[PDB]
This record gives sequence, C-alpha cells and structure tokens, in this order.
Amino acid sequence: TVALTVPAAALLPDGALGESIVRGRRYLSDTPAQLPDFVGNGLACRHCHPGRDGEVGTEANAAPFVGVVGRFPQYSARHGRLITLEQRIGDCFERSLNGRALALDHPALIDMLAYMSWLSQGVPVGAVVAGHGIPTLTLEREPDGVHGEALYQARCLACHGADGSGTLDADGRYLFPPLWGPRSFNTGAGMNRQATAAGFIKHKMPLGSLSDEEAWDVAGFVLTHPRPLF
Ligand code: HEC
Ligand code: HEC
Ligand SMILES: [S]
Repeated sequence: TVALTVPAAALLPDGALGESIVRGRRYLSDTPAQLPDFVGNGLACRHCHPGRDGEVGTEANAAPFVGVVGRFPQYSARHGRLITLEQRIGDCFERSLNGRALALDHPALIDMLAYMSWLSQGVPVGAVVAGHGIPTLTLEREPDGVHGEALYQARCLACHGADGSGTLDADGRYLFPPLWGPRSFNTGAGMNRQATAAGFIKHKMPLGSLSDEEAWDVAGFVLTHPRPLF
C-alpha cells in the first residue's frame, strides 16, 4: 500500500478544474439538497465517507476516496463485469441514497470525479491506499440484538434517535443521519451487510472504542429494522 494523504485546499488551481473540484466537494457533502432528482433519502455521501476540514472521503477505514480513481475500472460482482468509477458512483446513488444514478456524462458526476481525482493526486495508478474501504468485522457467533438494543440506547440513541431517524440541523441537513426507516439507506447498500456495518461502527462509532462484541451486536440491532427495499 501507499500512505493516505490529503492535498492542500489552498493549492487548488485557478480555472475550470479548480471550480469543478469545489462543486464536487459540495455535491458529496450536501447531496440531497444539491441533487434532489437523484437522491431518494436523507443521506449525503459524507455520512458514510466522512472527512476532516470540510473535505469528504478522507478518513481511513471509512471508505476514503483518496486514491480511488487509480483503482477503476475494476470487476464488480454486482454487475458481473468491469465497471468504471462513474458507474460505481451511480451504484451508491441507487443504493445508499435510495435514488437514481446520474447520466455518465452529467456535469455533477464529472465534478464529483474531479474532486475524487484531486484527492487522489500523486497516488500511482493501480496502487492501493492504506485505509481504503471499510474493513469488515466478523465474529464467530450470531449478533445478539438484545444486547445490541441495550448498547444502542446507551451509546447511540442520543444522536441517531430512539426511532433511528437521526437529528436534523437548522438548515434541514442531517447532523446525525438516519440509521433505519424511510430516510435511511436501502437494502441494496453495502452498509446493510452485517460485517460491513459492524466494521464501520467498530472503527467510527460512537463519533469521536467499542469492543468487537459490542460493535457486532449493535450492528445486529440496527439491521433488524425496516428500510427501503432495493
Ligand atoms: C452507537 C454505537 C452508534 C451507532 C451504532 C452508529 N452511530 Fe453514528 N454518526 C454520527 C455522524 C455525524 C455520522 C455521519 C458520519 C460522520 O461524520 O462520521 C454518523 C454515521 C453513522 C453511520 C453511517 C451513516 C448512516 O446513516 O447509516 C452508522 C451506521 C452509525 N453512525 C451508527 C454521529 C453519532 C453520534 C453523535 C455524537 C453518536 C453518539 C453516534 N453516532 C453513535 C453511533
Ligand atoms: C453508507 C450508507 C454510505 C453512503 C451514504 C454512501 N456510501 Fe459509498 N460506500 C459505502 C460502503 C460501505 C462502501 C464499500 C467500502 C469498501 O470496503 O469498498 C462504499 C464504497 C464507495 C465507493 C468505492 C470505494 C472504493 O474504495 O472502491 C465509491 C466510489 C463510493 N462509495 C461513492 C459514494 C458516493 C459518490 C456517495 C454519495 C452519492 C456514496 N458513496 C454514499 C457506504 C456508503
Ligand atoms: S456507495
């Protein structure tokens, strides 16, 4: 692997590319408001691909976009063939955002690509960045949703809600996003898989330490709930 670094915003180039990168960041951080025709729920890309300092997709083990562009095209078992990054983005509009894929030459899509390419600056094509993806956590027993419910009430509810519906900010964006129900990710999302949810939770939640057993069980509880069908 090569190490994960984030380029400096102050070194963004003047011109069409620089303007595209800035728009891309906003599409990824504020997706439902910026692309209403394509987003079917309350999630922005940043809700599973967080970043520091206003950026999106810069955190190890939370599927960073740093270095993503050099890994496509690649085989997708979902598709049964090689796909491009444009297509991959569409898949998460359809699944995690319960919406519709953008046309493959849509200017918003190209702006998102430009932002991902900027984050990937300096990464050798083909190289794998340390911390890419969301490493799974898998335990050798069933997730205990009773334990999970108790953990949820004690460790998660204050942000994500008794009903899993999250907490809105003053501008109508989710400060703390919905974990289940009609505004959350659909059943086609990667986050709907036990080992992926458990892995994400293990490394990233509660925001700002859970044991493996705790992450596994609370992921189990979260995933017992209804969400939109894909
Ligand atoms: C208690 C252990 C939990 C569990 C099971 C989850 N969270 Fe959170 N969460 C918070 C914020 C701001 C985000 C967005 C991403 C970020 O900026 O880091 C998240 C994201 C999640 C997700 C993915 C998104 C989704 O809607 O599904 C999941 C699965 C998730 N969380 C589970 C904020 C908070 C908190 C506020 C301080 C606390 C506490 C938690 N989360 C705790 C948990
Ligand atoms: C949680 C509900 C998610 C939301 C909202 C979005 N994405 Fe996502 N994404 C998610 C997971 C669990 C994964 C798998 C990580 C792994 O281990 O590979 C992904 C993956 C991607 C990828 C591929 C990354 C790679 O390294 O190959 C891309 C390009 C991607 N996601 C883009 C993306 C965009 C543009 C989103 C807003 C439309 C978005 N995702 C939302 C979980 C979630
Ligand atoms: S995604």
